[PDB]
Amino acid sequence: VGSDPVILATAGYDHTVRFWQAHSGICTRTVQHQDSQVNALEVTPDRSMIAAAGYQHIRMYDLNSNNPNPIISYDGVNKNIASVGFHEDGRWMYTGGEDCTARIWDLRSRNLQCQRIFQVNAPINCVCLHPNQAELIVGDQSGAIHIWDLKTDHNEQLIPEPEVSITSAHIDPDASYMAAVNSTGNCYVWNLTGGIGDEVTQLIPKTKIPAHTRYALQCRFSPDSTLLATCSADQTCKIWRTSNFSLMTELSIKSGNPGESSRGWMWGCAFSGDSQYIVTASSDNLARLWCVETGEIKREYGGHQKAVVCLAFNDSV
Amino acid sequence: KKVTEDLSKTLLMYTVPAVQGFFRSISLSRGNNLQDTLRVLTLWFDYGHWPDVNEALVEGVKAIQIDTWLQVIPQLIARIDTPRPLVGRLIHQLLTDIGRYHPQALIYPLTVASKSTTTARHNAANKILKNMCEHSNTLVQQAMMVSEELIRVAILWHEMWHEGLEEASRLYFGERNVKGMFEVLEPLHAMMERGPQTLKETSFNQAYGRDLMEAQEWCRKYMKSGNVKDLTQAWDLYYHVFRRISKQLPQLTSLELQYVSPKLLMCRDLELAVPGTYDPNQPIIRIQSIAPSLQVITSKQRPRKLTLMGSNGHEFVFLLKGHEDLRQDERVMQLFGLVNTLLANDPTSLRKNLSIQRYAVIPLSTNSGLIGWVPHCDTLHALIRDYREKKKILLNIEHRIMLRMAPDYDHLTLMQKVEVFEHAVNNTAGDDLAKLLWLKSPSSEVWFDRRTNYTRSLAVMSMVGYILGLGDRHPSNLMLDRLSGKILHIDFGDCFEVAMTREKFPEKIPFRLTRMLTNAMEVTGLDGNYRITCHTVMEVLREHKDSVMAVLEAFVYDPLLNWRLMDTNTALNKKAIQIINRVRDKLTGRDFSHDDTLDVPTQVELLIKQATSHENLCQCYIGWCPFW
Amino acid sequence: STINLQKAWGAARRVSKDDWLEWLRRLSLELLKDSSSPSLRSCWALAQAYNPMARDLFNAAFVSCWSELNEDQQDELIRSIELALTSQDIAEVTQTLLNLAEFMEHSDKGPLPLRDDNGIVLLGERAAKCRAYAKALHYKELEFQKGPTPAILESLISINNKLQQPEAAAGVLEYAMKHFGELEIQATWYEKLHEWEDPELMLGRMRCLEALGEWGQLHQQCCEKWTLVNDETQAKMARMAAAAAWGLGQWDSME
Repeated sequence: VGSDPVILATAGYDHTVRFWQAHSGICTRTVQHQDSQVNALEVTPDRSMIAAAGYQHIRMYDLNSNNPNPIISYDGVNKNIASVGFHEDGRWMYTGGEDCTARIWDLRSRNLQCQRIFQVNAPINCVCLHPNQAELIVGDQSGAIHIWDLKTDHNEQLIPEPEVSITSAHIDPDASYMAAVNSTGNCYVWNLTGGIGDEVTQLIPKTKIPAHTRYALQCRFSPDSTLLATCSADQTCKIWRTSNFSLMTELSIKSGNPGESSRGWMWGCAFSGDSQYIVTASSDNLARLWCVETGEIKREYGGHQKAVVCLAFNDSV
Repeated sequence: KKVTEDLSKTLLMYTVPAVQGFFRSISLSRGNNLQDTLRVLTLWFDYGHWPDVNEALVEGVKAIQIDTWLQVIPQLIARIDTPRPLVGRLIHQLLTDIGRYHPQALIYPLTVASKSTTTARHNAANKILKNMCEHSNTLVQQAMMVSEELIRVAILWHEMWHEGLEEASRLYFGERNVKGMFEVLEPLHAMMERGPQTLKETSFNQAYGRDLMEAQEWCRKYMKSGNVKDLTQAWDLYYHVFRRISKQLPQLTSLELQYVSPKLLMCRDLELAVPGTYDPNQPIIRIQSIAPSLQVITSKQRPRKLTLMGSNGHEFVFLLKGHEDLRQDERVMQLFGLVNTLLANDPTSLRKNLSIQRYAVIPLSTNSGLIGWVPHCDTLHALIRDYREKKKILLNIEHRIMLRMAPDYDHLTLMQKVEVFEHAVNNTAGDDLAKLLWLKSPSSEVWFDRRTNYTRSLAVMSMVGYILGLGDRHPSNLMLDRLSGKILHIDFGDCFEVAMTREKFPEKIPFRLTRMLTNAMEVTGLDGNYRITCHTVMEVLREHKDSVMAVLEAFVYDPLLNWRLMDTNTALNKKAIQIINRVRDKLTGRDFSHDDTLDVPTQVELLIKQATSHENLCQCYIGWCPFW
Repeated sequence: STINLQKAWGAARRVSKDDWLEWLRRLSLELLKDSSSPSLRSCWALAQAYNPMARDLFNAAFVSCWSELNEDQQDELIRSIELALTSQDIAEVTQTLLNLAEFMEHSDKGPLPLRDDNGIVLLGERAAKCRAYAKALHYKELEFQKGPTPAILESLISINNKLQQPEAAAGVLEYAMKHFGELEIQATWYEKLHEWEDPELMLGRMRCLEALGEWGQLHQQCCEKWTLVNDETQAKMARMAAAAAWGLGQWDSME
C-alpha cells in the first residue's frame, strides 16, 4: 500500500480507517477503529505514516504494513478531536480537540502524554499548518483565531465575524494569505503579516466571503497556491482564484431532487497532481475524486460502511 | 459596627414613613397590599431585634386588620419560630392572632409545625398549639388527632421498608458497610414491629415481616460481630424475601382503607373544614367521609388516589405522594395568584382572559402531602403514543432513523449531529398533535376556540417560564385540558437557570417551543396571535417589577429555602442575589448582552431564536423528544 | 339492493327547496329501511311519523348503506349528492351535508369525494355564504396545506375579521413578508389594507384620510379632487368632502 505516489485515506461514520492505492478503486487495507467516531485523519506528506484521530483517541501507524495496530497512542483529551497535524518535519504531532487544552505530542520518541499544552477558556474546534514551527494556528468555541506561539502564549485570538466558533482555517502554502471559516456560513480571508519580536504572527483583512446559506466547513489551497477551495454543509465546493478569492469553477453534489437533500454535507477538500485533481470528503458514501478548473468527476470510492466523515490524502513527499 | 449602625438608623428614619405608609396603604387596599405585607415582614425578620425597628413595626401590627396575615400563613409558618429574641417572641403572639380568629385555616400548618427534627420549631409549635387550644374551643385536639392517622398511612410503611431493603444492598456493597445493613435494616424491622405490626393489620403486614425477621436476626448478628459469614447469611435471606416482595410491589393496586390503618376510614363528620380548600369568608365545607379504598398509581413513585366527601355534597379528589415537602411548590402556586392578579388589572389582558392554571398543594411532611387531582387532563406524551399506536405508526421512529443514518449519533461532531438531526426531522412529519387535537374535538366551531385558548395559555407560560428559568420540559412533564384546550404544568424541582447547568445534555433552552406545538398553532406560525400575546405579558412584567421582585427576593433569599436550594443546586444568599441580578438583566434586555437595553419586541425576537437553535435542540437528551 | 340510490337519483329533477328536503327525508327513509342494522329498520317507522329525529338517524343510516356501495354505486350516489350543493346553495341541506361530510372526516370511511379533491372549495364557498365562518376558515386552512397563493391570503384575511381576530390577520401579513418575500403584489396591497398604515390613488386614499381625520390635508385633497374629477368619483368622495368642510366649519362648501 504505502509506496503508491497517490494514496486516498478515509473513514465512514462506522469510523474504520480505509486506505486506497488511489488508482485502484479498492480500499487496499483497513484499520478497524470501531471504538470512537473519527474526527481527523492525518497521513504524513512523506507517504510513510498516519495519525488517526477520533473521540478521546489518536493513534500512530505506518502506510506500508497491512491493517496495523498502534505504534504510538495519544489519550486524555476525552472529547471530539476535530483537527490533527504535525510539526512539519515529523518531530511532533499537533491536535485541535474539544477539551480546554490543545496539545503537542511526541513523534521523536514513544510517549502517550503530550510534549506540551495550549490552554483556553473555550475548548478547541480546529487547527492549521504554520511555516516557522514556533507557532500553531488554533481555532475554538470562543470563535478566536488563536495563532499561538508553542511556549509563551503570544497569541492572535482575532474574530472577523462576531462571537461564533470558527469551524476551520487554512494558510497559503507560501504563507502570504490566511482564510478563516465559521458556522454562520462564511469565510474571511486575511493577509499573513509577520513579527520576529514576541514570537507571533499578524493578520490584515483582504476578502469577505458569504460563501453559503449553510455552515462553512473547510478550505484548502491547490499545491501551486494558485487556487483556494471552500466547502460546506452546503453540498458544494467553490474554487477561488488565489489572486482575489472569487469564483473560477464549482464541484457540487447539491441533490438532483430535494427528496434526498444532503446527498452529502461535503466535509472539505484536498488536491492531487499539479492542481489537475480536487478530492472531497463528500458526506455521501462516496469519497469523490474530481478535476480542478474543468470541474469534472473522474473516480468515486464507495467502500465506507456508513457515509464519509473525513478525507486524508497523500500526493507528496 | 457604629458606621453601618448610624447608616441603618438614619435608614430607619426612612423606614418609619416607609412602614407607616405601608401599614396605612395595607389598611386602604387588599390583594396588591401583599407586596407591602411581605416587605414589612421582611424588614422585621431582617432588622426587628433592635427596639427602634420594633417601634415602627409593633404599633402597625397592633393596628391592621387580621385578614392581612391570612395572606402569609404559609410564608409565616415558614420560620414559625424566627428565633431572634423580640422577633420570634412577638411573632409567636402574632400567629396566635390567627390562632384566635381563624383556626380552620391555621390547623394544617399547625399539624406541619409538630414534627421538626431540630428543637426550635417544635417548641414554638407546642406553645402556639396550646395557646390556640382554648381560643379555638379545643378544635386543635380533634384536627391534630385525625391528621395523625393520615401522616402514618401517607407513605404506607410497606412500600418504604421494601424500598429501604432494595436500597440497603445498593449501599453496604464494596466497603461502606454501615450505610446499608446497619442503618437501614434493623431500624426498618423495628419500624415494622411498632407501627404496622400494631397501627396496621399486624399479621398480614408481618407476612413479609416474618421472613424479613429471619434475615434481620442474621443482620443483627453481623452489625455487632463483624463476622463476614453473618453478612452473607443476612444478605442471602434478604435476597429471598426481597424476591417475594419483587413480585408483589408490581401488582398491589387498590387498598381497603381500614387495612391501610384500622383507625383510618373510621373518623367521620369532623370539627374540620376540607383540607386547606376552605377559607373563613365562606360557610364551612367539612370533612364528612372518605373513599373506602385508596389506589396506587402505576408509577415508580407509588402515590395514592383518594377522594373526600365535603359536608356540602361535593367530592374533593387528591393524590397523596411524597419524596419532597410540597411548600416549594406551594410558593410557586402562590406567585401565580399575583401574576393572575396583574393580568386582571390591564383592560386588554382582562378582555383576552389570560391567566395561569394554579392547583391545590397541601404539604404534610419533609417528603409528602396532598396534591389536587385536576380533572379532564392527559400528558402531551401519552397523546402522541395514543395517536401513533392507534394509526400503527412505529412509536419512536425518529431515534431509529437517526441510528440507521448513523449509530454513532451521540459522538458525531457538532455539524454532523445537526446534519443527521435535520435529516431525521426532514424525513418525518411534525404535526401528529395538530391532527389529534382536531380529531378529538367535536366540530370546527369549538375547535377554533380551543386552538385560541391553547395558543394564549402556551404564550403566558412561555414568558413566566423564561423569567423563572424553568426547565425539564419533556412531554411527560406537560399536561393538557381536553375541554378548554388550556395547557397545564406539573414540576418545578429546578426553577432557576440551573436546568441550563445540567452537565450531560444541558437544557440549553430559554423555554420549550417545538415543531409539533408550532404546527398545532395557526398556519401563519407564531407571528400575530402568539407573538403579540408575548409582548403584552412582557410589558405588564417590565412594569410591575416592585411586586414580582419583592415576591422573588423574599422567596429566593430565604434562609430556609437555602436548604431546598442546596438540594436543587450549589453563603448561598450570594447565588440567590446573582439570580435576582440576572432577573434584573431580563428586566431590561441586558439578558442577551450586559451593555444593552432592548425593546420588548427585540427582546422577544432574540428569545424566539434562542428557543429554535437546532444545536441546542440536539443537545437535549433524546428522551426529551426534541424531534417533537 | 339499489332503491335507496334511486331515491337520491331523483336529483336529476329536484328543483325547489322542498323537492331537495323531501328528497333528503324520503332518501333517509330508504337508507333506514334497507340499513345494515336491524335496530334502524324499526326506527324507520318513527322517522316516518316524526322527521326531526330522522335528521339524526340519517348520519348513521348513511354509513349503514354507504359501506355497501362499490365504486360505481359510490360514484352514482356521490354525483346525486354533489348535485344537491351544485344545483343550489340552499342553507338547510348545505349545512346538513357539511355536517355529514365533517362526520365522514371524523369517520374512518375518510372524507366523501364531491367533484374530486375532497370537495374542499365547494364546501368552503358553501360554508362561507352560509355565515358559518369557522367551517369556511377550516377549509381555507386546508387549502393552505395544498400550497399557498396570494389569493388564499386575500381570502383568509377577511375570514379572520368575519370571526373577529385582528392578531390572526396581522400574522398572515407578517407571514406574507417572510414566506412570500417582499412579494410586490402584497407590497402594493399595503394601500389595499383597510387602515391608513403608512381613482385608487385619489378615492383609494381619501377613504383612509377621512378615517384618520388629517382634516387640513383632507380638506385640500377633497377640494382639489372633487373640483378636478367628474363622474361617480365625485359622488363616492362627497362623504369625505362634506365631512372635511364640516371639520373645517365650511357650511357653504359642505352643501
